[PDB]
Amino acid sequence: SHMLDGWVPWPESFARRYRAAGYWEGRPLDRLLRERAAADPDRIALVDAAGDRWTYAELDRHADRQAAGLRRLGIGAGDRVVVQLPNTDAFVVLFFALLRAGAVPVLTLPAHRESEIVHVAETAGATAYVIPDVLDGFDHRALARAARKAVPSIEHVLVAGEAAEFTALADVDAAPVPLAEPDPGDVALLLLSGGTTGKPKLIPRTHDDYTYNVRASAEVCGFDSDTVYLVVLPTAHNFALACPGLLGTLMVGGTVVLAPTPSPEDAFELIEREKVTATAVVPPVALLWLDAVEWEDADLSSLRLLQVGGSKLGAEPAARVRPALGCTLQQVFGMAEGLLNYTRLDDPSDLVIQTQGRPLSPDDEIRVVDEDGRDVAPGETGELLTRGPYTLRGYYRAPEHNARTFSDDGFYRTGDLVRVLPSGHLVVEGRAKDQINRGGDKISAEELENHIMAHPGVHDAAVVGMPDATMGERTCACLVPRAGRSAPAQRELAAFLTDRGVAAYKLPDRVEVMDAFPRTSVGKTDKKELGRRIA
Ligand SMILES: Nc1ncnc2c1ncn2[C@@H]1O[C@H](COP(=O)(O)O)[C@@H](O)[C@H]1O
Repeated sequence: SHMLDGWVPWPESFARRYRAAGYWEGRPLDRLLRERAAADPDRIALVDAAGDRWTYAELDRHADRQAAGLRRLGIGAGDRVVVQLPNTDAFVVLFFALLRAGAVPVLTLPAHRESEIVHVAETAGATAYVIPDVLDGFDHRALARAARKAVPSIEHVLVAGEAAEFTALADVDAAPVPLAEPDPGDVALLLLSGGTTGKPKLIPRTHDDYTYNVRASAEVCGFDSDTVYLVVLPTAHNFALACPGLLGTLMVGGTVVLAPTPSPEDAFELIEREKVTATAVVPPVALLWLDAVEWEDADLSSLRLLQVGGSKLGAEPAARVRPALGCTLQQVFGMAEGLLNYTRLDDPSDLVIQTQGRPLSPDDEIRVVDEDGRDVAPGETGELLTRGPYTLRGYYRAPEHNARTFSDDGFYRTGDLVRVLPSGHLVVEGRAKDQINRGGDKISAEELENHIMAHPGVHDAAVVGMPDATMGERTCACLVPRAGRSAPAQRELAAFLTDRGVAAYKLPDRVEVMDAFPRTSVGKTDKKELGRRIA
């Protein structure tokens, strides 16, 4: 029996082993804050970009007051809440307040627009939506009005800022009240996957498996009470939230420092000002920082650990990290779906430069299979399948995609092409999944194609990746025009997609027009050939 339907729990035999092995410790996710504020109440837990800071005891108390305020509004006990917030202290307090109210955060990114928000609010049956007022020039309150129009279940909008006709997140406050703990085997939160189908997909993560994710990652990355972790990626991104991210920093009693952007102007000042020891970035930001140190004067000496993940970091810039930035590189090949691969902090430099790490857990299980689903010879390239104590057995409320994406014995098909080396380290070699990886941002080709084909000058669309030296892939939209009509150019299509509510990172970099698509025998559009036909 579970608070939430729509997800796929682990078979009992596996759950017993993970509990026996100490992975699943039986504590709700919010307890990592409760426990740390009990042991170290006066340590500095969180610093924002303005220099304001909060102790563990202050964070813990404020999460209790906001949880009490959430219950006064009728939000708790299994209700799904879409959270779209920037890297501010407001996100951190709300995350734990939602957990302690019994609500299930549905974490979205500030870049997401109407199509993503409506779909995940509609899938989750969300009853509340948390937004900023204006962020990066965009009024999210307008988006929250469109969302309430399309999703009647949304009864409350909480605004971090000028709430307009909605509720101000700062007024969600009340005298703490006894609140029961959730079952640690229940879903704790729902993450977004970029996905590979026509609609984004929600990832259920339980208290037990997400606490393990955080705890085990913190151990592998050497996170301790002397760690000062700079949150450069969005707080709601799995990498910056839990690998080990801010949750690992708070669990071990370190200091979380929130960066408003990854620009050297913002990040280098915070690293010097707060003596940041660890941070995580995607390869395009790594390249930028590696460049910027030759004209920035900031003292970055306090840096000890640079995690780089989301897409593959090249061997040449990876070798540059110690000379240029004076810190240890750690390559992280992970996914919101679960499996994390880490290079170890004292791995030989050869393996930090050339590989994307090895699995986090002793009980992460790895298969590498060919196109016939058969295991490959050792060291050959094939598709990575994985099963383990923090990898999901199914997406939330997605039974048709679950039937395609997990094997009968519960192996998740990652869609990544890898080699496994004799030491156990993986090298990422490519992708099988139809998803473009644009600087770490994931674009489901089928979702984008459906959006584009809605344009009246478009009959058919095939979205193809293009190699890019600093972003990895860019997005090409290959179009068949609507009969007797002219297909749009790049800027017009971009404006169409933005008004439709498509996130900005999914807008095509290039448009190619053609009368027909290359098809394989079997009849599917040949995207390997499109990659050849187009440029
Ligand atoms: N270090 C890395 N190298 C190459 N690809 C990566 C790496 N980390 C993550 N990915 C890709 O990102 C996907 C999941 O990303 P996300 O769910 O956004 O964390 C994986 O399945 C890989 O395709």
